Amino acid sequence: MKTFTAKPETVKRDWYVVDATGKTLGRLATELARRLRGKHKAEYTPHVDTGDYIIVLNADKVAVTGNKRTDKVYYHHTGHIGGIKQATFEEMIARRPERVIEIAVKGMLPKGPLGRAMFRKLKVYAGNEHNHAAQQPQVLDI
Amino acid sequence: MIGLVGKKVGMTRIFTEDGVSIPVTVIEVEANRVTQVKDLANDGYRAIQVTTGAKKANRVTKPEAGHFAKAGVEAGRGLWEFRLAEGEEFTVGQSISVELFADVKKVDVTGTSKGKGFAGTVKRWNFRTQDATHGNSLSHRVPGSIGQNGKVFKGKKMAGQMGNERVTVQSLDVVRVDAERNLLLVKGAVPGATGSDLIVKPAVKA
Amino acid sequence: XTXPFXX
RNA sequence: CCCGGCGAGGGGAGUGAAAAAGAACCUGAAACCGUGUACGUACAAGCAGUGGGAGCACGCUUAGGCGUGUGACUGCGUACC
RNA sequence: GUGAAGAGGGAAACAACCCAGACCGCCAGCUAAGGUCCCAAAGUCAUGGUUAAGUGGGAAACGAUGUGGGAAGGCCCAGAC
RNA sequence: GAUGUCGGCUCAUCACAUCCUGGGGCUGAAGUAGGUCCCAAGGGUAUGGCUGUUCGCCAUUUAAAGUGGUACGCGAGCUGG
RNA sequence: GCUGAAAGCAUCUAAGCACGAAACUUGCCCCGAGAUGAGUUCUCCCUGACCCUUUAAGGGUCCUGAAGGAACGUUGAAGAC
Ligand SMILES: C=CC[C@@H]1/C=C/C(=O)NC/C=C/C(C)=C/[C@@H](O)C[C@@H](F)Cc2nc(co2)C(=O)N2CCC[C@@H]2C(=O)O[C@@H]1C(C)C
Repeated sequence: MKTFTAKPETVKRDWYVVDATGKTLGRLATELARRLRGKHKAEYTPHVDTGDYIIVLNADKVAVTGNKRTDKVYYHHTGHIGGIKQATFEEMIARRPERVIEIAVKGMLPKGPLGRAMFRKLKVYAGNEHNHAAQQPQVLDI
Repeated sequence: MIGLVGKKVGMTRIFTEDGVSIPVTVIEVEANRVTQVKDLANDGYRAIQVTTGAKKANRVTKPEAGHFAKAGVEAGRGLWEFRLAEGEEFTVGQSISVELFADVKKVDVTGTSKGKGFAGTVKRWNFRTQDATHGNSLSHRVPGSIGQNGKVFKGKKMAGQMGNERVTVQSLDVVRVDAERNLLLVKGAVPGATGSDLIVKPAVKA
Repeated sequence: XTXPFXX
């Protein structure tokens, strides 16, 4: 018979909460994408979103090795001739620390309507507070 | 601190005692009234909401009627906002006069510029006109090249709408303040045509 | 033939 | 007989085996242009398909869970001579 | 020797390089090159070491108490440097 | 079985091996004024005479009158010496 | 540059700490919630009767039609439309 394939109309999606303080950037976000994609579920399906919502707190306390806190550059363009603007790891945390994890995931996820839908299941907060407890979230020691 | 809303009445000449002519841009700053006083507990920034002028009864909308009736203040001709510098306090229904600019000596006016409509590169970007004779073929007041040997870079200076946009002139010397007439004599020229509404705020550039 | 097109 | 400009062009009646033969006439393909219905489609990037495949609609089905059409999302994929 | 006249897998993409010679079909498995955190199928695997430069992931003469390791030597409780 | 060539005009744009302005080290830097080297590309960066000229010489200025890439930038934008 | 070991001294550095340019981030000005992550505040308007039906975010009928908008018109120091 045809191999099992998940259906997004009747698939379950759970909620979880995380604290990245002290965690390494890549070794941490690597596990995020693995979960928002559904590779940790038995009903895994590449063309379906079988992932679990996540709420990571304390994004302004990630851990990094070497001088990446100063040497790691975050280039990007605006669509102009000068365009190119650079920002070190420190300049981002102080101004917008959420984008650090939001960007690391963007590079670990597929490129398409699906990979962008996984991101939507990702919620980051620079502090330790949130207004998502109404969803009955759970803990995750990753 | 905060500014005010007025009308551009025109320009005239002011003769001093030494025989000097100071250009001025008279402004009819009618008595302003506050409509809302917002804080951080609800909105998230210390500012106010001020209107002025008047409006017809059977022409203003009901939504705004309650918005103005809430503060017991007669309707105006519009609505504006001013941020507070951590040391300003006001209350709804409070009327503000032109005397607020009594001891400032400088302001930065703001208003919409005149409407030139579809303009060319010369009228707009001060482009250099090509030769009018000596071979020119239908290319007198044209731009010329717009690139290289394969896309036109963004922001390329081209023809288009010129004017009818927000414009802010800075550091204009004040000359006189007549509260009896609700006027303000600002030195120099300001954007907008006669009758247009314009903002007047103290100068931050000193 | 005459130089540039088609002088 | 009727609409219409005592028009063109049409609609009934009528002839005839045929008017879905109106002489712009046997048969009447395709490109091309349209009306109607089902499905899909306005956060989505590239030879426009292929493999897999959710959902929707209809017909089956003695509910048999198959087939037809649509094809969200997804891997690979740069026409022919 | 391959290509031309040879697809397939890998080298990010890349006729000539590496692996390997497509009769057709299956939603069976073991392997080669090459790889095994994520995009992206498979070890955040095991032991003992090295590097701190993101070197790795572009490069010489030449310079340098970088750093680990290896065999000696000179001078050292006659007091050395 | 067509990729139109110098220069000028116009409109520009990036690189930094910096012309000026900015920040410094040594100076056979007294001072003023220079020389040399380092960091720095934010903005700015001559007009005319002769010549088709780019270039170059000359005159007079300027804080300085930068070096180069862009089909020796730019003819479906002009010119055609 | 201060302090200061490694290396009894010395050293701007390895840990720590203080200066430092028209670059970069800011502050000045304009666009700006299609920021599909599609935001936030205030105020205003609608408080029907049933049927049937794959009984559902279902369909249809009668009554009801506000807030407001648009259209039209007279026009603009707004404007190609
Ligand atoms: C008496 C007439 C002069 C005569 C012209 C011959 C001729 O047949 N010209 C027609 C032009 C064809 C073009 C522009 C074809 C493009 O598709 C490809 C070219 F762009 C490539 C290219 N051309 C050149 C250099 O590179 C090149 O040298 N020329 C192009 C313009 C004329 C010139 C030339 O060939 O001149 C000759 C001189 C020398 C005797």
